Amino acid sequence: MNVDVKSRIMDQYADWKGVRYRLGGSTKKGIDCSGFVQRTFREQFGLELPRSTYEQQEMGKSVSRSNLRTGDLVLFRAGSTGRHVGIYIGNNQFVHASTSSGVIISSMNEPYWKKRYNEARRVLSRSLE
Repeated sequence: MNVDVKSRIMDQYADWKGVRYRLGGSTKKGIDCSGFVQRTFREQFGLELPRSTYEQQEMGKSVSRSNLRTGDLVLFRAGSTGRHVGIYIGNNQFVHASTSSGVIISSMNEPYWKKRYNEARRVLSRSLE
């Protein structure tokens, strides 16, 4: 019955399943990558996330394939926004807002995202008091 990270991420996603991609104007009529990750953490985990990816990436320190965290923020090389971000849920799969299809769960095994994956950054503090 523990407050599981992936559980809460999917729990939040259950509300935004099918929403289209819109930069900045975060709502059920459209939401972007930074908008979606913002929403997820702000109302589920209660984390203070900003509005743009360039700000998001500086909220957490970077890691490699070995140090990936559940709920980690993975940055992708996307010319449309410069920096795209997705919520790493496990192995290579992550939930985010895709430009066309909308908010979905993609995989780093897919050639497009495999070359897109630049680095990962944990905005969640693993240590607690």
